[PDB]
Amino acid sequence: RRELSEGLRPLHETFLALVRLFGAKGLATRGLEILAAMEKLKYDIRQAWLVLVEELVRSNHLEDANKVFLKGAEGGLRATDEIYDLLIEQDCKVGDHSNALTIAYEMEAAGRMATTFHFNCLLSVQA
Amino acid sequence: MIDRYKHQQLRIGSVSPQQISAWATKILPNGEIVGEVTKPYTF
Amino acid sequence: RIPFLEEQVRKIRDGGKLLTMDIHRLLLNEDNRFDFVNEIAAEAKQYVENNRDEYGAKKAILHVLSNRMNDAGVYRAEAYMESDPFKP
Amino acid sequence: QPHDTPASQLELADPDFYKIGYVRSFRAYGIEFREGPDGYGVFASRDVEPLRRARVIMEIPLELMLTISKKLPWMFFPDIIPVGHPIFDIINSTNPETDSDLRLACLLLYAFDCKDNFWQLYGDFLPSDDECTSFLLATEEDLLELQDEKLASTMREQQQRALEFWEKNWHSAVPLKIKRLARDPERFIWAMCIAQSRSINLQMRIGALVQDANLLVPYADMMNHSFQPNCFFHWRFKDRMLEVMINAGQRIRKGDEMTVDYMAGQKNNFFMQRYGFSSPVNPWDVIHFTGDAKIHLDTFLSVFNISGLPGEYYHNSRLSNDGDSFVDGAIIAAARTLPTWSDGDLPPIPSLERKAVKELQEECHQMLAEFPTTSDEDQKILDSMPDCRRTLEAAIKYRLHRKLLIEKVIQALDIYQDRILF
Repeated sequence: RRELSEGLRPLHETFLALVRLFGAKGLATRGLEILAAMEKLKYDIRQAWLVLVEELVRSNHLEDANKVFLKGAEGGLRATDEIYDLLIEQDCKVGDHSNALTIAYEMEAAGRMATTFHFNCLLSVQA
Repeated sequence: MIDRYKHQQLRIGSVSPQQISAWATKILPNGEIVGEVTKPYTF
Repeated sequence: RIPFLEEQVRKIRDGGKLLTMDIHRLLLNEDNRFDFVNEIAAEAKQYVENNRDEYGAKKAILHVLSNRMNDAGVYRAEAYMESDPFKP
Repeated sequence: QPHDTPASQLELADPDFYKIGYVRSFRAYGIEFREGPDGYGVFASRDVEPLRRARVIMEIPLELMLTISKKLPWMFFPDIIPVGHPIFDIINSTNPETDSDLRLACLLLYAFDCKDNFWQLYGDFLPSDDECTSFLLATEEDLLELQDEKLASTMREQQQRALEFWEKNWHSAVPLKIKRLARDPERFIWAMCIAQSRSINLQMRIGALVQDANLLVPYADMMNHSFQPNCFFHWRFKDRMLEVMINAGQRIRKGDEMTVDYMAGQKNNFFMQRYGFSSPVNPWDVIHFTGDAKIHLDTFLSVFNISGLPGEYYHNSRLSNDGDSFVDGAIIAAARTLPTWSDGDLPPIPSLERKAVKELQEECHQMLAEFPTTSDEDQKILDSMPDCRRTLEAAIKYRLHRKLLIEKVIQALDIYQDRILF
């Protein structure tokens, strides 16, 4: 707020660190406002969104991570293959089949087709 | 390509003398049990 | 260049044979002819949900097909509607 | 007054170039082919506003191009080689993995000796042995002038391999069917140069067979190269026609140069090896540094407005456009090749980066002095010869582009060291 009050737009690294800190603490609702502030400053919110979802997953916050991922995927933002694999693996290890299947559908719609690993995770939850 | 995975299972079976009551027995304001036909003439 | 060929061209443009060619041309890029129908139906539903009365000239399906043909470099009428100026 | 456009400097091509194709099932929508000193090119003749879907500008049928599969069973989908012809023994006696241009060259030589074929009429528009920019048709003087030992060695080895193949297959006891194809050893070299500088690898589907093949397609090799392309090749299996379609969303105005991508994501050396082309704005050319000094990556990307994942770096204009006109492919390639370090969110220290930038600059200076010449001397040599050989022109442009890339890296390091302290 101090930096913004003087009419100076912050840098990308500052916003990235803020998003990482909000994701590590589990405060998912306080990261979407930072993403919107980056969007209104004509930035790109792809890498920041990926860092947010990764830090939410690594901080034992799965439901909010899946919510943020589904909210960002509907806006036309694709993700890396490693996040696609990590989300599915974690949601199948916990026992969540709905979010895993939704992420798999979004992955196949973005262009990357499912491999044996994915199907195998889904079968684990199904069996 | 993952399919849509639609699942519909139509099951058939022989009814039980207890489940048959779940169709015709209905509630009433006074509370008397109704659902039985006891008169031969209908009109 | 046949000189006496404008009559059948006007007949094609008026009777409505342009749509029969446009459908066959659009079915040349799609593998399944069912996913194309589903996509056109979804686009028409999305276009008629926004503006009910302003679905196009007369209908929405013809409007969607005209929009799809105009984005490929082929000038087509709005929803394939061309009234006869010689109607007293 | 005439409108000043990049396409207005060139003149309209011969109408026969399009007439020989229009008699077949070839169409060209909203495009105008224009010939200049460098060669033919494809330009636009209609303002294409940002479209929701792709728009087709070329429709090239299958019966107008050559095709050889990449797998072991060599299937030529346009069947032009009858069974029993001894050219299939030359095509088949090749390694299925390392040499694919030999088979295309042999097929082109055979198509040049077959009636009612499109390539007997299209061969008049292909570059001759004097206007070709490939390095196979070069001399030892130009190869030594390149000032690159590895590239010269590879080109000499490739020329030797071509000559050895021609000497082993076109011997004296060969029947006349094969001898009339390439009588002189220069014809086979020119055929290999055309097959190597105009081939397109694309997965095509006919009927029920889906395979990947190497095809020489006419009217599509005229598309120039650009690392920010405007069009791409698409295969239509319902009519067996190849399409060149503009990207969805990109705005094309009249007089623009329609370009596609040749070997997307390759170094500037392979371009000179295959196509004989060099560009100074290549976002993938690698500069090798032996020093251990490490610059900061995130600050370097933030100062130059290079926003994006390490796989896709773009300059964000809406952050800064006029302020950052320096941001081209050169600074992107620098940021990709510079030795960088990043440890979490630790902020950089100005002293460490100020000590690393001078080491990087002195390394660039010591690697730039290794060349016998300088930048201004080559810049004067390139325009001192008005009409010289194409190979020498390509070599001097390659050297000039390397030196300009080094200078751009040095200037970018200076801008970073003087703008990190706002």
